[PDB]
Amino acid sequence: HGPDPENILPIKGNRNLQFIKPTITNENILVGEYSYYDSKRGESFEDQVLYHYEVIGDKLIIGRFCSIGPGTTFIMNGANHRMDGSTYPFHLFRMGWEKYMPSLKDLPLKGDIEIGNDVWIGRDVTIMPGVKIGDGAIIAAEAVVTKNVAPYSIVGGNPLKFIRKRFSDGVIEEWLALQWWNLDMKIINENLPFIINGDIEML
Amino acid sequence: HGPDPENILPIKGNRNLQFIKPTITNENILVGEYSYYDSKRGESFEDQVLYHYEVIGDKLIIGRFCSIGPGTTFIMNGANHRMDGSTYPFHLFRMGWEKYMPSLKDLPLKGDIEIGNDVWIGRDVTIMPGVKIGDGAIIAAEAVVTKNVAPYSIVGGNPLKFIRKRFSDGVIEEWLALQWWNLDMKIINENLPFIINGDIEMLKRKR
Amino acid sequence: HGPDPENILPIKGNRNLQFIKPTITNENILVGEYSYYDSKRGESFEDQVLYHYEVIGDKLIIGRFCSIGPGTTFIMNGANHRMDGSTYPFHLFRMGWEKYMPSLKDLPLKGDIEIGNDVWIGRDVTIMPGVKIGDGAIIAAEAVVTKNVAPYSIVGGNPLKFIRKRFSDGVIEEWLALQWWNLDMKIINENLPFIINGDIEMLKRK
Ligand SMILES: C=CC[C@@H]1/C=C/C(=O)NC/C=C/C(C)=C/[C@@H](O)C[C@@H](F)Cc2nc(co2)C(=O)N2CCC[C@@H]2C(=O)O[C@@H]1C(C)C
Ligand SMILES: C=CC[C@@H]1/C=C/C(=O)NC/C=C/C(C)=C/[C@@H](O)C[C@@H](F)Cc2nc(co2)C(=O)N2CCC[C@@H]2C(=O)O[C@@H]1C(C)C
Ligand SMILES: C=CC[C@@H]1/C=C/C(=O)NC/C=C/C(C)=C/[C@@H](O)C[C@@H](F)Cc2nc(co2)C(=O)N2CCC[C@@H]2C(=O)O[C@@H]1C(C)C
Ligand SMILES: [Cl-]
Ligand SMILES: [Cl-]
Ligand SMILES: [Cl-]
Ligand SMILES: [Cl-]
Ligand SMILES: [Mg+2]
Repeated sequence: HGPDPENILPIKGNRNLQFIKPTITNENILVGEYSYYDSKRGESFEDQVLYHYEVIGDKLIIGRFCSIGPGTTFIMNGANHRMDGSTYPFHLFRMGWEKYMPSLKDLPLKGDIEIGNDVWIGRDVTIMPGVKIGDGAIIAAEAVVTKNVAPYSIVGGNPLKFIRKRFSDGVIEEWLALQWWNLDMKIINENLPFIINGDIEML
Repeated sequence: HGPDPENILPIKGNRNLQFIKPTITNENILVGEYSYYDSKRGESFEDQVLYHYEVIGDKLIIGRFCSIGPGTTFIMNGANHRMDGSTYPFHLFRMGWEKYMPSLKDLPLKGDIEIGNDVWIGRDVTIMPGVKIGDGAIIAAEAVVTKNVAPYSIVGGNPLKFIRKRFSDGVIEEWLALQWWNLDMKIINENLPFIINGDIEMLKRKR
Repeated sequence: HGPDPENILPIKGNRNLQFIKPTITNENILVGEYSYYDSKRGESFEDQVLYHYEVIGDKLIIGRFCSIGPGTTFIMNGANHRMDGSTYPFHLFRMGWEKYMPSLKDLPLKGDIEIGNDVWIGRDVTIMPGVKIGDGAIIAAEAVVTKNVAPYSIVGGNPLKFIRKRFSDGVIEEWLALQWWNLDMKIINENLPFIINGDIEMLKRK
């Protein structure tokens, strides 16, 4: 009962909104069930993952029941130039320069992009490398995620600046202990009214 | 005398700059005459009004003699998820979930977008829901209008941050008292030199 | 030895990255050699220079060995309305309104855009009119360059906000004194290892 997490186009007539997990073809992208991307021009979610080279080996991770707004892009670590001296990538143009190859140790690598569950990412959000976003958080439109985002907090702007927390410090502990996105689907369905309207305490 | 406010493409040869009023087909959009949109790629002004659902009933109201720059978008209220608990729009995917439908009282609805007259909205500006922007203001390119914008003030950034007021308080009080955009068109042409070169005192003398 | 600065597509198979200098067909668009533009869908670098009217005469000047990222745009001075009174460009619509034409002394003109050498401009950067950006600087992706950028400083945001200086003051003084981008090309290849890894003690020595 509920849509098929493995069905790419779960909304009839709607060719723009896609469940991400079934469309992932490149490795190192790990997107949980039911998370979706609402595309501007109907293009694939993978087209929004930028500068993702297999040699650098970083991953992009997203949990379940995330909504990702149209135009959101993910700047993977391969985008960063070397910074010890000249940023110019001489080795790319070869003809004698190909022998000046940086290695992983020579680059400002920053780790994985880790986004939790039930995250609402707005429209045209740009996500910088190595960033961690917590569960239940809300990124505003046009945001540029430049620091980590705490669970169940609202953020937005460029550079990212904190706005507020969604619930009292105690109530957030409740959602994080609940972890409904992991509960058995037969159980999630029995409780969706409360997951949706926020009355968590009824469980 | 002057161009036709009702002519979609008022510049010869130009196919991107459009007078908005005559193009409006969909409801809950009220743009005043002579306001125009400079398109990036020929896209219509309405193409730039996003998440506008007739079921939510919010409106986009723009005044007269406004210049809305290429790529500007208007995030209407339908864009906001419910925020009591999970922000995930379960009901959209149906298959039993379609009964978990929110009501208007359940959503974070913030009211209309109200834009004044003689407003210069820059290129690639995102306007958030429920925002008011006063007469004669100037929105910098690439801005994200997140709070109200006072009349005859320059603003820009993401989030929106205040830069400066265009004229002194006493001078802004006069332009708003004047309201040159509402005068009969026979009178706007008679004073167009002074409307253009900022001479509120000369207009005062002729009023 | 090294690629041809005059070859439009210097990377085999790649059809998006282009050396800018050989792809300029208009005057007052001075980009130094080896500077390149990595395009989103194959658009040219000039396509990204907006509101550039020859009647206004401002120029866009970019140095050498610069990396201008996909989607960057350069707002030239023609973009600014007149701000004495109504910002509405009546004259454009003609039919009696063309007689109300502004002059150059009537517009908020701010001068050329001057970008230095070895500058890393990130992806989707907007550059406002009249701005200067110093040598070796790094502009973060999605930035809106609204004020000048000092040499060898990292900046980003909207509006632009200062992050940090790449090296100590004494070290930046040296790179600017050095000016490795202006040296003869026979010498740049001889020191490329140290230009790349910033062995300034070795560079001064040589
Ligand atoms: C272990 C370190 C990987 C190492 C290169 C590192 C390096 O120089 N990284 C700095 C990044 C520079 C960027 C993103 C520059 C943009 O301004 C233009 C490019 F986007 C154009 C373009 N990139 C590619 C092809 O075309 C391209 O293939 N790459 C870009 C970085 C990763 C990859 C590459 O050359 O990896 C090498 C592999 C093969 C040993
Ligand atoms: C009285 C409240 C109206 C109520 C539901 C409102 C509601 O759930 N609003 C939250 C907004 C969610 C958004 C913007 C989610 C994006 O991540 C993806 C969507 F954009 C994709 C998409 N939207 C639609 C079709 O496809 C779509 O039809 N709608 C989106 C909001 C309005 C409308 C809708 O479901 O209205 C209902 C009517 C019909 C009973
Ligand atoms: C010595 C001063 C030059 C003078 C007028 C300058 C002037 O009024 N500048 C203010 C800028 C207004 C802008 C950028 C308005 C946007 O909202 C829509 C336009 F982009 C649409 C559009 N522009 C054009 C054609 O279509 C267009 O031809 N121009 C725009 C500014 C330069 C140029 C122009 O009118 O130059 C005149 C010459 C020819 C006598
Ligand atoms: Cl790329
Ligand atoms: Cl993009
Ligand atoms: Cl939409
Ligand atoms: Cl233009
Ligand atoms: Mg900011």
